[PDB]
Amino acid sequence: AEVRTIKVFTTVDNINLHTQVVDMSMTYGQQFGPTYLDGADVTKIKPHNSHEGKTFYVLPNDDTLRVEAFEYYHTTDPSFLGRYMSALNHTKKWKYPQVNGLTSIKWADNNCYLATALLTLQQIELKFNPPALQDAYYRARAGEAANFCALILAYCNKTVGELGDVRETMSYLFQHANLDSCKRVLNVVCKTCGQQQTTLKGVEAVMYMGTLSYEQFKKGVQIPCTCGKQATKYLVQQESPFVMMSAPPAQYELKHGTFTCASEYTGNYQCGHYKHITSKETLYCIDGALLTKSSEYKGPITDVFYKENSYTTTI
Ligand SMILES: COc1cc(C(=O)Nc2ccc(S(=O)(=O)N3CCCC3)cc2)cc(C2CCN(C)CC2)c1
Ligand SMILES: COc1cc(C(=O)Nc2ccc(S(=O)(=O)N3CCCC3)cc2)cc(C2CCN(C)CC2)c1
Ligand SMILES: COc1cc(C(=O)Nc2ccc(S(=O)(=O)N3CCCC3)cc2)cc(C2CCN(C)CC2)c1
Ligand SMILES: [Cl-]
Ligand SMILES: [Cl-]
Ligand code: NA
Ligand SMILES: [Zn+2]
Repeated sequence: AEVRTIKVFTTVDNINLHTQVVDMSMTYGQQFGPTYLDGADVTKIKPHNSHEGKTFYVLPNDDTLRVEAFEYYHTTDPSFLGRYMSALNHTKKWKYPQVNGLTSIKWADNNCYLATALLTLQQIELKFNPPALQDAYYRARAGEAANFCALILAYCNKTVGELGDVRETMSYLFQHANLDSCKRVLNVVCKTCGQQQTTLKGVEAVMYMGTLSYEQFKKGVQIPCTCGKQATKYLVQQESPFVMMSAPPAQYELKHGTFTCASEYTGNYQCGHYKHITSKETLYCIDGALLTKSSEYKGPITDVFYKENSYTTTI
């Protein structure tokens, strides 16, 4: 005939908390659809006295929740919260040790790519546009990176345990970063075809694929031209607080004081292991929870990050 109730809050953003009177004879699922209590799926659980006043995540299935989700995450996909909460149930059980002053991740579920990306973000000037990434990145820097890692996986449409790529991950994250004032001018000189200047803005201005060396990029890299000859491409001008230089993994020497940090990738095309190298008073190799130092480093490098502000060529 009737039922005892308690009050809970529902949310999509953990900023707007919506009061609900819940029926203790029904599951959360029967009342809200998919329901989460800090990452755990409580869809098939009934309300208990200890739930009173707690905050539960639900999917944005009305105009109020869609707008709160859009404003906080910058996403229009209602399955986003599903992917976030699913990932969060795993990432909350990972460990985030401080290693050489940075939040790292102890190895689990092929998360070596996320560890190296997390370590990279803490050493380059990058501000996120979605309030969700601002809030979770701040917590990650203080050593609580579970929410941040879960958000990265949701934004990249990757599940816990999927193999990942640092370059691919940084590329998705950069789309959600404020890079509008980033600018790159390239010149391409071909003996036959002549000169062509190109101006790039945003992500295209901070990422390059084909050489690991910022110095080589400034001096000139050879690339095929449509005449069938090789042309030379060189960086004329750079306005950005960092650049990311990427290439297929190859044996490469990293020299102390000449870069910020780098990603090493050992193994093969379809599986392998990432490590992070950082240039401090010496070269530190961070491998999840593990730390080794050396004055020199040679290894298979895929990505090198360099600090920048303003560069103009003298060529
Ligand atoms: C009582 O039954 C409901 C069901 C759902 C639902 O979204 N179901 C649903 C299942 C699987 C999936 S899923 O498999 O696609 N996946 C996406 C992420 C997590 C699960 C998505 C949605 C939602 C409601 C609420 C609708 C709004 N009012 C105000 C409150 C009730 C009631
Ligand atoms: C609480 O204040 C509101 C916020 C938004 C919103 O969509 N905000 C919002 C921000 C950034 C972004 S964004 O960063 O993802 N980006 C994508 C395209 C343009 C901006 C998207 C959405 C919408 C409303 C409603 C007020 C009354 N209703 C009937 C109409 C809308 C209220
Ligand atoms: C182990 O040997 C590797 C070789 C390559 C390669 O050349 N990939 C590759 C991608 C796009 C492009 S491209 O689309 O950007 N474009 C540029 C020139 C040709 C196509 C070019 C090359 C890539 C990998 C990665 C495989 C797994 N990830 C996690 C890390 C390393 C490993
Ligand atoms: Cl930020
Ligand atoms: Cl640097
Ligand atoms: Na940073
Ligand atoms: Zn040419």
